[PDB]
Amino acid sequence: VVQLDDFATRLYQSKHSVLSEICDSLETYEYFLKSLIPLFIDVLKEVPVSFVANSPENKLRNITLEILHRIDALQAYSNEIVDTLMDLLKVENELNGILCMKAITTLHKTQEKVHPFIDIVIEIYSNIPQVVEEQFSKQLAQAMFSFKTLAESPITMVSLYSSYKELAASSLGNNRANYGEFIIGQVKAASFLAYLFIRRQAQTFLEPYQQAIPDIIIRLLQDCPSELSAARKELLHATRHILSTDFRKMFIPKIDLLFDLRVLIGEGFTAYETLRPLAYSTVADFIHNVRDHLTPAQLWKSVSIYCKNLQDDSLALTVQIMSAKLLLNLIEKIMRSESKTESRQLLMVIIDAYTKRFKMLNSRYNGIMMSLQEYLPIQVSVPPEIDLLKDSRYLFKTLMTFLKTIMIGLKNSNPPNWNETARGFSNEDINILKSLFRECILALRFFTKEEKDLMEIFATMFIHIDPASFNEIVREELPFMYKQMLDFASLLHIPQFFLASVITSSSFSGILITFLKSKLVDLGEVNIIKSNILIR
Amino acid sequence: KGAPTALTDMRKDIIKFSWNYIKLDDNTSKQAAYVVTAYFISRFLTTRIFVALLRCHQIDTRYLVKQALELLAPVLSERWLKWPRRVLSETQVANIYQLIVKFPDLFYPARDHFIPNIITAMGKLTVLENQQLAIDLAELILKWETKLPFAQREACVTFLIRYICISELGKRALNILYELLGPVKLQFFERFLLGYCLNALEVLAVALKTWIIENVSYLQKLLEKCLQDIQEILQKVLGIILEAINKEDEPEEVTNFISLIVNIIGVAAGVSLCWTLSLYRPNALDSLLPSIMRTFNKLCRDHIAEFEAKVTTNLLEKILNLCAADQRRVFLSLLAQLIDRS
Repeated sequence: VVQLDDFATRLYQSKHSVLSEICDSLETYEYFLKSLIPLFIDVLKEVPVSFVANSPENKLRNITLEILHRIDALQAYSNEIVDTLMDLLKVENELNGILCMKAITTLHKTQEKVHPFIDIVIEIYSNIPQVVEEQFSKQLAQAMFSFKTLAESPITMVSLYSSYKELAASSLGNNRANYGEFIIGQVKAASFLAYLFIRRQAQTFLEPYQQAIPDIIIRLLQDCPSELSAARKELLHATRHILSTDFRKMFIPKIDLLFDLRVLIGEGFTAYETLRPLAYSTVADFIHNVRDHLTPAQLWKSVSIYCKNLQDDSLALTVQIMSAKLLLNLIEKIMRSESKTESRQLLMVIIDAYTKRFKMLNSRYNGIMMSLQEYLPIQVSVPPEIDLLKDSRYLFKTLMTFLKTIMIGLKNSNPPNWNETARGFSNEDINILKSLFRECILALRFFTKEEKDLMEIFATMFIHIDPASFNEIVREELPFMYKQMLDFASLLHIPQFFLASVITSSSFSGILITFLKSKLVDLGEVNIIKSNILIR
Repeated sequence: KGAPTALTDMRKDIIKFSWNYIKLDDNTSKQAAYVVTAYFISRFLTTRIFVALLRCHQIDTRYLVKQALELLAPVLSERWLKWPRRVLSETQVANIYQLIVKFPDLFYPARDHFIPNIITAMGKLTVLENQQLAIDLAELILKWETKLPFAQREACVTFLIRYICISELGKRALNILYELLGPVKLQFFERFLLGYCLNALEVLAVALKTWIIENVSYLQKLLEKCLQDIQEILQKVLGIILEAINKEDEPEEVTNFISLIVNIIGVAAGVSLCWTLSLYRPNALDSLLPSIMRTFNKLCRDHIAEFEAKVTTNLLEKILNLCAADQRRVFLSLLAQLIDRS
């Protein structure tokens, strides 16, 4: 066509004349493709090696990538791509092998050369150990992705485990910029371990002759330099996928001992921003899924670090409710331990940790009726677009649901009709119940069957708890509840249920009738809404 | 941003603080010195900042880079755009360039030939949350059409019609497609669910903003293969059909075929079609005779109690009562039964 007339006339100067004509023709068929394939064989013949130059050899790769960017078509192309990837492969040659592997990925998307390329990748991985001893590798990252893509595209039954033995024999041991470039090759190994992660947990098993498989991961979370943030994001997603299948999860209660899976892995501030809601969710479900092999030193270290995310208003919202649901489903190991009072002294930390989240919910209510950080110039992320009123109703609805199941587990943890309704509370422990009654009353200001449903969940938590120590909580919080009951008449349902045919009717009605005899003199003088409530 | 009149000797070594923090190693406090140097350049050598702001970056600094360019561009023309054009020869790294040829386009209409190739790349990016950015790029093609003002512009509208056919924001894009057509389509409507009805909705919109009579004969074959959303599409179709009737024998056959479709309904869509038919045509009393029998069964079901259909049938009975003025006895009896109802 017209692209062949402009290029045959244009067949540093003529390389710029050919590449600009090819880029314009690509901006603009098969006969021009086969003619350019003959021109590509002449272009690849002259100076196939690079030695990283500022000369037309890089422009020769630019016109070759221009042929790759445009589109025996595939047979002569794959023979030329394997020939260019033959010379200068397992050394620091150029980035032309990345364009060659991308062209090989485009050719394989449409068979014996793939077995030769996998053999070329295995020897380059074998020669990677000698190159690592030389510095005692960017093509290894490109060959890791391309090989996996080709395997997914076609068939991989016997040669997949054959290269996996070469992948089992891959790199496992170990100036500042050259050490970081060697760490960039180690960063390529983490992307290469993602190919080891995707094969090990997708569908089926493989050659299971491997026992140091957790040792090649817990090491690599530690010595991974925190410069490249996406290198650790895929390495966290490497462990996110491996800790989902059951046969690989049991390897982790070995020499890790669930002890090196804390937040000394999220080092840099560039990883401190958004990699923490990922680095917390992989360890929240993993701790829930095991629920075994846990010494109570670990059970304290897991119940401490996962309520210092609940009381942290810098993470997110939906990762605060994930960190609350963990402590709910962790009660089946904490309650079912021995009655050494460690089943009670652990459950009161969690009830404290839900008390100190209802407190922060009540600070922002009058602010709805340091919250201005959007006027700050250098915004560091996408600003949140969610409102405050709907999700605070959503958080309080969910946290009251989780709270009743913990307080049922308080009923069984009684110290020596014992262990049924009666329990001994210390004075250090009744002070955190009085701030649970005070904040649950106060967080119903965010208001009717929807809020009257929570008043069932709030009162039923306080029925089954020790009516010698229930006459103390409701006595101190009755002058406080009457003050909230003036501006909100819906809170009148709470004392209505506390005496509605229950085990507290014989004691709450005597406490209430002592209270209202004091306000009997102050009935003739108040206005309507205080006198309406008082006769109710 | 707040005190430019503080001093000027401290302005000399802002660069001794800010440009020193360009050479960091992370990806967030390295970028944060690109933004604090963009407030200082935008007050009063500035080539090396904005040639590296649009360079190849990862998807980590999406909101971080975009705020550093938008505060830099009004002083850039004060101090040309070959470096934005040079990076087009080398996808995901285009959207940073695209958003600075999106907002401050008072000077962007200089070399719009690459903008047409970017419009060709816009459809390639259209093939996700970036579809809203692609619709912004589709609005940018209307903006570049509003900035520059060929045959590729009609081809760009064809890709934009196919983008609307691939599908809110598209309704605003279809309104932008209607404004672009005013400033193969029948074969595209013959080739093509609800988007095909939306494609038929845009076809009548392109027909508005004789030859319309023979096209209505082709559209009568199109309406025969078609006759809620179909009622809404036919309501726009009858407005295009009655506009040509407002100014021959082909219009009598299309009225008889819809009356046969009204006989096929006798369900509520035919009453909606008859209301659009009686909206701009005088004589429909022959179909209104069996329609009064259908509305009598509709009023019997309405009196026994589809509130929108009964209100439309009451509007159909309101239109039929004005047309009837010999079933006036049965119509007034059902009206009194409706008056006696709740």
